[PDB]
Amino acid sequence: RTSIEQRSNAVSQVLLGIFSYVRWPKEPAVLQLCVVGPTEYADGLLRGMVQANGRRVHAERRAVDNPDLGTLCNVIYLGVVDERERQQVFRSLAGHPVLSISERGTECSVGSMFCLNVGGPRITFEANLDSIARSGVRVHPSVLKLAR
Amino acid sequence: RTSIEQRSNAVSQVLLGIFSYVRWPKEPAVLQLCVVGPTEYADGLLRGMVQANGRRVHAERRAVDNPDLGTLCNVIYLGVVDERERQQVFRSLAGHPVLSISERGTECSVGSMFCLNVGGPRITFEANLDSIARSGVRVHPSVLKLARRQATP
Ligand SMILES: N[C@@H](Cc1c[nH]c2ccccc12)C(=O)O
Repeated sequence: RTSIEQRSNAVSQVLLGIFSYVRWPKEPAVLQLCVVGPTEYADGLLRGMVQANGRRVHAERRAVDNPDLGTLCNVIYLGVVDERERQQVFRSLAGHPVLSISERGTECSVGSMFCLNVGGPRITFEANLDSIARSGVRVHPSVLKLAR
Repeated sequence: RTSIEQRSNAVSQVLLGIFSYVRWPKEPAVLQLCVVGPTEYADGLLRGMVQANGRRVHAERRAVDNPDLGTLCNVIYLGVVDERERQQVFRSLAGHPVLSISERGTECSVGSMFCLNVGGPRITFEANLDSIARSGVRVHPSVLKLARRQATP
């Protein structure tokens, strides 16, 4: 088990944690997670997960230019995208109750609700309060006590 | 348009195709493939592959700044990296017998031997003579029969 695989497992754990503080308007039987864009640490998510409450997280890659990301995804995990592509992605998410998390987040002021920082001894993450308010989903404010 | 799963599966087969025009100075029992940097299309690769002679290809992700890539890897499948990370990777491979293939078709100017173009109806690729010559492996020129017939409607 090398440190990319170990960081990937940790990435899984962190997302599961974050999920426990989010609520969807109409809660689905299976939580759809979409991995979108190039990613380095998503191989654990893609093996599928299960929440403490029993609900299954089904994970799948989807293309950046997939117009239906808003209706196909409950959670999106966003990898490397350029400017045109990210506002392409979020145009598809606008109007829908979707939790968004990006694998890299140097500053996290535009785009995803949450931005991981996977480098370093432990995984940390930042929260985008605007994104969270315009999100469609409900975020228990306790989750901010879990961020940097 | 082609799906992410479809494209992933095809990348597997194009890599198997390329591997068959490549000879290593000391062929290993198990071909070691390393996926480095963020990738969209490597999930097929990472299941492990098998060559037509029955040699297994073992795949795993490694960190961009791992100093021993040239030692740990027979093959590098390279994802999205910045200017400095790319310099790090290809300096790590200098002097070792390593095949390098990029997921995207921009890295053929900067050190990758083959560069995939995953857009379109089929997967095409391009190659760089300079990078190939300094690679330490031997590549048969027929490998372009595979890019040409792929670039064909
Ligand atoms: N090592 C190769 C070098 C080479 C010549 N022409 C090529 C065309 C494509 C790829 C490699 C080559 C050889 O057998 O000579």
